Amino acid sequence: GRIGIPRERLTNETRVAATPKTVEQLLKLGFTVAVESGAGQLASFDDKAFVQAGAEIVEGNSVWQSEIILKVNAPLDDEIALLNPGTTLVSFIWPAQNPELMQKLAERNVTVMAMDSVPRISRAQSLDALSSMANIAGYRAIVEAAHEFGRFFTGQITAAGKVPPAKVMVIGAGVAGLAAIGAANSLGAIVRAFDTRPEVKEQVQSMGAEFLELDFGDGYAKVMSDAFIKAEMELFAAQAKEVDIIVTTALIPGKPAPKLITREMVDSMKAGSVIVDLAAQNGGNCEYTVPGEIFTTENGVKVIGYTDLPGRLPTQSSQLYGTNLVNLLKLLCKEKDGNITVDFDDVVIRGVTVIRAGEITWPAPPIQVS
Amino acid sequence: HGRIGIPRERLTNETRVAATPKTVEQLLKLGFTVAVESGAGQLASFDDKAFVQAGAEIVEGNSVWQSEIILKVNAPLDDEIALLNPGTTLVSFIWPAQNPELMQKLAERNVTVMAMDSVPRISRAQSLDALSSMANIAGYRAIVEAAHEFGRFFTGQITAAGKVPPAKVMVIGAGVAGLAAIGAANSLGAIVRAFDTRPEVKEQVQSMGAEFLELDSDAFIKAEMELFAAQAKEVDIIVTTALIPGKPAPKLITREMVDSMKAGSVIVDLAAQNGGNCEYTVPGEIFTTENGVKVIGYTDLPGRLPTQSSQLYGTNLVNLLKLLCKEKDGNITVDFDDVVIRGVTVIRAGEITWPAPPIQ
Ligand SMILES: NC(=O)c1ccc[n+]([C@@H]2O[C@H](COP(=O)([O-])OP(=O)(O)OC[C@H]3O[C@@H](n4cnc5c(N)ncnc54)[C@H](O)[C@@H]3O)[C@@H](O)[C@H]2O)c1
Repeated sequence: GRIGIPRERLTNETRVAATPKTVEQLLKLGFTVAVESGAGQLASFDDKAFVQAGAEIVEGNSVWQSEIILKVNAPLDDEIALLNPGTTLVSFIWPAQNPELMQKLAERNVTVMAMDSVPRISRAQSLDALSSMANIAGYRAIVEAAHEFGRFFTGQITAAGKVPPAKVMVIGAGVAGLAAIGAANSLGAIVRAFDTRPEVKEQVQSMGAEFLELDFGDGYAKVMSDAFIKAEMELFAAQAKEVDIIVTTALIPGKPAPKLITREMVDSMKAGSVIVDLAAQNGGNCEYTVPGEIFTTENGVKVIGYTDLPGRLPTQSSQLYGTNLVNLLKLLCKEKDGNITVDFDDVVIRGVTVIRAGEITWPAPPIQVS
Repeated sequence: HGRIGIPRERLTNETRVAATPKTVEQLLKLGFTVAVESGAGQLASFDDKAFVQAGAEIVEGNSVWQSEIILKVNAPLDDEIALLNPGTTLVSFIWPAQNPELMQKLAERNVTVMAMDSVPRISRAQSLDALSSMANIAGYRAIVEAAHEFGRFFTGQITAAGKVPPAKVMVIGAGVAGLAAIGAANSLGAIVRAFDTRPEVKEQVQSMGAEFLELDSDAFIKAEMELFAAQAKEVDIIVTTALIPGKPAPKLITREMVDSMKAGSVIVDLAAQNGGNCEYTVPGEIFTTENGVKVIGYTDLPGRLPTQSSQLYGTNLVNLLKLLCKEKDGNITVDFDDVVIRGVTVIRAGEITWPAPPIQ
């Protein structure tokens, strides 16, 4: 039962699928581990920290000669040839958005587990890589906003005068948004949050933020109605005028991101304001967003549209993601003997297994339990 | 007469301005008018528009120099000194001890110069003390830079994928900048430790929830180095601020201490402009050690928080002018019986009045 951890080859990727701490965990599961030399370097894990944990260091493509491969990103074209039949690959895959990739992997006679396809159910939280990464992205967004902001986040009284706190608006109070709210509140900002779902109001309020209400037959139809989208954009246009920081997190995989902050709203903001657009990978929630870059408007607003926020917390992201993969493996390897049993009676194994022994098993059916 | 000019700064990479729209409002309340050179506030995020809304006039050329008072951040350059008209009062950083030539050229202009670096450090002068204002910004920004460069959470957190511990931060020197760094680090949720040679700061440090570290001349030096060497193995972030007793910065953190730290640690060295407290520091840069520690040696931390630095510095200048202008009629009066004014006045109508007589 050999687990191989390759170096991530997607350009600019700093994360690794295992850390020294998760390797000790994979050994308790009955596996051995080979890590490719240099794989943890950008996440601050050198070869000898892996050796200290109990892994073997290997060079070249020797790492691909293992029963299981743990990666962050999907194998590139030139890495797919290196998968041997009967190998089990665990990575992000995003099957719905990549039929070309799913074809290439199936002709390799491998089993594939997509970390993006973990069922969003309670018992799967400890394996939920999308949530791990979003929590990191939301914290990091505020670090990125503080770095570009030219004023204090924190209110204080100095001998040279009383400094007000920064005002922060967070749009979307899913996982990334809540993490941004938490970080901004920790820095002493006045934080406001909008989310279309009213159920999240007590979460937001407990983390110290104001839940923004709109002016203004089922819920779905209301949030899609012209009236709601008008009230929502007016809310944002008005907040834009008085806040210093906006974090946007409205992202659904595979769909272009809704433009909730227009050129005109950003144009009305105080100079030196910052917008961190966490939907930049799908085009961004802000019309000024240039994915991969910081764009500064003519009125002096910095629109941050980096799409690799977890990769800018690479040590943390590798540790949490790696822990997600460990927790998946605990499920796969119940008796702790280095043997993967891919059991489709377990709903989470079923949800994540998108290829099995050459046969595409994605998509999983709706979960329905007796 | 009663006109204050706010020039655009000329020093390479200077992002600050000596007034904001807010301080402009206050300067008009003291009976002055205000001319701001176009673009002066741009890098600090103060548009010409905001100055005009505050009641300033925007001027183009050396027009700004045709004012009775000039407020700047940095000392005037040669080609600037020649535009100063006799009887003008210049207020800026000057650093007379390091710049005897500049002092002479300003004197020949028959001007009055108040050096914001020469504010006496007595309590009633704190509202004018530009050095504290900037040290406070630098301590905050140091932590902002550390969090930006650091690859782990500062903030302790319980997640579904594990309980993450908080970063451990050691601050060396708990003066104005170290205290600001302590505060910023606390705000981010870190475990903070601090050392100062002055035991009187102990109670301030402890009241911020930080650990004041204790020891175990030259016996003092080595026990201090020994504490730092032990802490360097346990902590993730070091912010180091020990600077200007009247001297190059003491090397408190050696190459061997940095080589000992966990990979991905950050050192922010705020004493970099005097050669730094850290042996790996490269002034004006980040240097990454072979073992993965980022040693931040920026010497312009205040310029990296330009809006805040301009606002506090500019308020410092308003507070100096409230001293010099008690009647609020746009009129400077220099009173040498007031030791704060005696200290800050380095030239008075063409005569060099620095150094001021000794004080306590
Ligand atoms: N009157 C007031 O209320 C007031 C307020 C602020 C500052 N000040 C004055 O201005 C002066 C300088 O300001 P500052 O307090 O920021 O100090 P500073 O910038 O000159 O130095 C930073 C701190 O590091 C310390 N230090 C020196 N060598 C050290 C070593 N080897 N290890 C650890 N720490 C070391 C100092 O004790 C100092 O506290 C002080 O002397 C103070 O009296 C006065």
